[PDB]
Amino acid sequence: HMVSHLRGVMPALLTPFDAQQNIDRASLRRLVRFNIEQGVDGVYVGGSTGEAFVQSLSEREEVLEIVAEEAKGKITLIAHVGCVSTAESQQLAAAAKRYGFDAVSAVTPFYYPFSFEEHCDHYRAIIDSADGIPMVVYNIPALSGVKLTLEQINQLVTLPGVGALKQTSGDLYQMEQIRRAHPELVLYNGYDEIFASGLLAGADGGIGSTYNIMAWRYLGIVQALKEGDTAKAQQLQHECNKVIDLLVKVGVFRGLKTVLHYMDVLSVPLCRKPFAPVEDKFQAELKALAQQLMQERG
Amino acid sequence: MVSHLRGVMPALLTPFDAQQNIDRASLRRLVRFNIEQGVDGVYVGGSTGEAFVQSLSEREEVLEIVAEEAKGKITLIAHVGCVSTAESQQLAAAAKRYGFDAVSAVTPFYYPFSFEEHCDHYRAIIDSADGIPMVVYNIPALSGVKLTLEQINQLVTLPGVGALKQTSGDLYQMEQIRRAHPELVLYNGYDEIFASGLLAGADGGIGSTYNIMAWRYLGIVQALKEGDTAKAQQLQHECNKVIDLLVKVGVFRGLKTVLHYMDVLSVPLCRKPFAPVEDKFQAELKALAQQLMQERG
Amino acid sequence: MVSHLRGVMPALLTPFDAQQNIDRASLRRLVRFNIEQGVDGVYVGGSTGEAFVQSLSEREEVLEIVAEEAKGKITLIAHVGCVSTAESQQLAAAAKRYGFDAVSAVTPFYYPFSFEEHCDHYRAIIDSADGIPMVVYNIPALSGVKLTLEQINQLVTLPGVGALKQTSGDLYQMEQIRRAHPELVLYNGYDEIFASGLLAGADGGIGSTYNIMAWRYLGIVQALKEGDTAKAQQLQHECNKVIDLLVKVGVFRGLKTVLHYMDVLSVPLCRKPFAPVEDKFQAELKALAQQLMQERG
Amino acid sequence: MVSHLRGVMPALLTPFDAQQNIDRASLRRLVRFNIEQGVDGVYVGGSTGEAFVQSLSEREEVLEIVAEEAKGKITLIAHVGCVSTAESQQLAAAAKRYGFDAVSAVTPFYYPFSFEEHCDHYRAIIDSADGIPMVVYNIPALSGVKLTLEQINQLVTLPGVGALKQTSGDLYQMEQIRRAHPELVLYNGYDEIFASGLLAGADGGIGSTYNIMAWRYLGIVQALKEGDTAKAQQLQHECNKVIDLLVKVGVFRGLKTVLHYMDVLSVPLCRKPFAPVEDKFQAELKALAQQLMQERG
Ligand SMILES: [Cl-]
Ligand SMILES: [Cl-]
Ligand SMILES: [Cl-]
Ligand SMILES: [Cl-]
Ligand SMILES: [Cl-]
Ligand SMILES: [Cl-]
Ligand SMILES: [Cl-]
Ligand SMILES: [Cl-]
Ligand SMILES: [Cl-]
Ligand SMILES: [Cl-]
Ligand SMILES: [Cl-]
Ligand SMILES: [Cl-]
Repeated sequence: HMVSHLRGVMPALLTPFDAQQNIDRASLRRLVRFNIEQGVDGVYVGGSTGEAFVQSLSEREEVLEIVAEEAKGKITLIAHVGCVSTAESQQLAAAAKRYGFDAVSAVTPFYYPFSFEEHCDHYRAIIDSADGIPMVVYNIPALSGVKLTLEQINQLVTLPGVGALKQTSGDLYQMEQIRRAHPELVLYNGYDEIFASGLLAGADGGIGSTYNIMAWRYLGIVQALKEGDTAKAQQLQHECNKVIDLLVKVGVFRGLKTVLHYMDVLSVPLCRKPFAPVEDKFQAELKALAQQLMQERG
Repeated sequence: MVSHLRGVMPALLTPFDAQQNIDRASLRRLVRFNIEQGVDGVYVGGSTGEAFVQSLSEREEVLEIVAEEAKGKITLIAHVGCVSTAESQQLAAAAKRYGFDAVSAVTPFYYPFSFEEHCDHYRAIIDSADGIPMVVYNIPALSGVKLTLEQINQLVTLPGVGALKQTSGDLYQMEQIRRAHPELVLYNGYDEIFASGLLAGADGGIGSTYNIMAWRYLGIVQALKEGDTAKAQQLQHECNKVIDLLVKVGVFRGLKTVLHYMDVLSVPLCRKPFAPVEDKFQAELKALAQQLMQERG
Repeated sequence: MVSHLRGVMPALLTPFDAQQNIDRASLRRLVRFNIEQGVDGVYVGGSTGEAFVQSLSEREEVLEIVAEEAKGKITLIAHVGCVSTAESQQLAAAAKRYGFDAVSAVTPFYYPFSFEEHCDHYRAIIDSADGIPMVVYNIPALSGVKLTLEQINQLVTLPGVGALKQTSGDLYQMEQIRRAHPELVLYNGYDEIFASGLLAGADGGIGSTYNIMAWRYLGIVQALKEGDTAKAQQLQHECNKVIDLLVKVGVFRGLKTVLHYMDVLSVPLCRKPFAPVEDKFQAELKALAQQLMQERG
Repeated sequence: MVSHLRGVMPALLTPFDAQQNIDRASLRRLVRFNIEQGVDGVYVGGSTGEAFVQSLSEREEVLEIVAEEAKGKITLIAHVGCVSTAESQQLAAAAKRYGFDAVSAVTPFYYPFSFEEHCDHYRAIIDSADGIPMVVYNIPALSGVKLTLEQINQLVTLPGVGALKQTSGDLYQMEQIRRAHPELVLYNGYDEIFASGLLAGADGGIGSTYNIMAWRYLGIVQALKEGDTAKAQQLQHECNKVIDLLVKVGVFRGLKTVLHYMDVLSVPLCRKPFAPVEDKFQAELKALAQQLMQERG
């Protein structure tokens, strides 16, 4: 109850790159202000959506500082500092601390098969480098490849320093089990395509990549469920999933950046290689989506 | 034209006696018990009914008994699915003779069959059903058949198919199916995500835990219709508490034990290789029964 | 003291007729065809035998005929496995009356059964087998039962177990089992890694492809004993050229089609939902039959 | 014209100091130790080398040190693989400057990239390699990239590819790759099936356990060429007893610990979050080191 300021809808911030795949500091600032203007509660910087695992530590630090300049004091700031290496993760956590972030986050170290105790000592070290700001633990069985148990999840979110769990799992039975076991836990829905259902299962918020282009739709699902308007929440989720269908067809990250480009937010919609660029045949649909979303705002 | 198939329908358990033979007397009382709960229908002879440890003659016996007890009072759905298409046809013809409202068949399992072979499998059963609608399966877990949206479209649009039993925890696919087929009858398969399943697109449910607490699931439906999301969450919590226990003791045998302490079933045995419930769990299961009975009224 | 179970033993196909009834005459011809190939035994009523689309009466009949044709001439192994323990026992007692040298039971599948429930399942079947040895299964793929080395030790050391049918491509586990059980009879399940499976610890195999080319697998066994690792490799190449084709056309139905062109089977049909072979593959399958026939003599 | 890339090559470990910085002195001694074992080459900066907890600058430091010690003495292969293509190109250009005989890149992981995106990734590295052959991966396990035979046939025919590191236990695919590409340089990835992997088609190996007992694997290669299948099995048995121990304690840290008790590495630490070896395992790991040292003289 002492870290209640971490609840809400927070876009997983994309990292804009230039024509040579270097950070586009100018576009990054505009994206932070664009999200603030959507009414989001916070911003999740340097995550998987931010293409952190194709950036260097110095680059991820560069992004963390720019976002903190634009957003500190305006919306909640969460820095994803996770690496495979515990020392590299500690470097980013100390940096987030220096920049004034409200919390840090770390994906379960992946690739190599680490024991559960190793995962805990990994979070304990990062939490120490965070030097007093809460940790948002991860439970992503899909991409990371770490299948956990309820009692393991219960041990993670009880570590001294953990103040939230980012639940990137479609298993809403486990979502309900987590909520039932930890009534006060800040619990982010990680899959935008089941946002409405994730909230009903126990989540009290979300962190998603598609929030960068239509965060108001997800804010509206929250409003609808609070109001008892299940039909409105369903219709909103249908629309979000029409978009996600398109983003899956064309590439989620590059598709979102392309929409933000046609929205005149990002100057370059590139992802870093080996992400290929968007195919020409998809450009017409993505531009029309931008016009739809911009007219839908006001 | 098949809106009479929507609703909450328990996946019926098949009661056995001390020697693991069908307990006809307890089977009739179980049907009565579910009818007295307010269910919209009953799903007979499914995986919950231990159909794949019974004979064709035994599954027909259960079908005929349930039809006698329920036909004309609630919707009757007969799971006629086997691996063999011919065996599945035999039970479809029997359900048609017994006056069932619909048939159902699990995707042929164990052997790897092509999608075309699945569709022909259903066509053969739809033919022996002889005018009653078919409920198809999308169960990627136990059966081991991972499908695609376009493949789901071809199944639900087969002439004769009238509903889809969605036994999947992926509520993105649930939504995609509802978006593609607004009028489709869509059963949520996993009771533990029932409330989320409805919100994702399901308009009903077929579950094994309905046998002991159908009113909770019927309550979730009402709560979401009335816009009482808080109430729906509370009910799903209580359902998932029970499911936590049933998973610990054994789902089917735990349900039968609760029904035994409810004085519905005389013998809560499942058929071997299912072991019986451990003695150390009997106290909790009896306490659960007493709780559900007092909660009823 | 059960070393007579080691060797190459074809997994027997179950021939059917035009109306998908059991073809008793083609069955006898197949048993005689395999005995001419020089196999060490026959594995009856298995997954290759399409046991799970047959009735208990049908499987008992196939067991009895194979016994009439082969008893006293080659080793007889009866797969009696069913999901139901009682059903498995009935077939176990039947194989005992028919004089089979051993029985086998796939790990009960579909439903999630504890490892202890698997062991009791095997105990019950071994008791009904009344003194003939049991062959256990470690088939993680089709059955869906992922086991542990220690669990494998408990199974193969059960009173009555005399062999293990290892249907797993994990040849690390194959080596661990041999290292832990130097005298255990150990069959390689996947024919496409037969040579590598033997080198990892297996002392035999049970394969569906042995029905059309057992001599190649018998030659691999001989090549490895002689030290001609080149011959074993080339023999495995040829077996996998064929397995490549069978995977493309359908393994069971493709094997029967070859046997049909060999004049062994009258109808190369499997039972629905298995579809028949596409006409476009008939030329290739016939050309393989002539190659295999000319190859032998 | 890439036959010089065949043979047994240890996946070099990266020694660290008490402060987990690179231990240059122990690295050089490890390269000399492998060279003294009779290996055909060294695989530097791979998964075994803990490349994914190091920095680009650190991996370059290792590549250059090894090239100083080994160039002109054994084949040098630098694993330049990163998720990022640009980062992989930087290390590929550095391997070119240091005179490596070939580069290698694991399939980019974590993010789901299309197969075409994988090829352009490899194409880009081959260009920065500036003329030295590429070794592509087929590792479906850790990386999470399940490929197809035709996709494998496209990767190993890319201009610049000269070998394939087959890190898969599926020895059916191994034989298929060998049959489709008779001349391909093909490394067996899993040490626990090395003998069976060679028999299936592989003509070499890249393994982490080679750092402490390469002569056993070099002996398996000799035993098979000699036709002494019995000896090959015995060697693989002994190798798998070690691997059983290494799995229990942690493969990388266990290998480094054995190398520490061999007075090769001064510090057996892996980088966090890898924990150190537990004290209760030290006695065994020291006994293993003593066994291996007496074994080779
Ligand atoms: Cl993210
Ligand atoms: Cl784990
Ligand atoms: Cl809510
Ligand atoms: Cl704008
Ligand atoms: Cl069911
Ligand atoms: Cl009757
Ligand atoms: Cl006859
Ligand atoms: Cl079989
Ligand atoms: Cl007869
Ligand atoms: Cl004939
Ligand atoms: Cl490696
Ligand atoms: Cl060789």
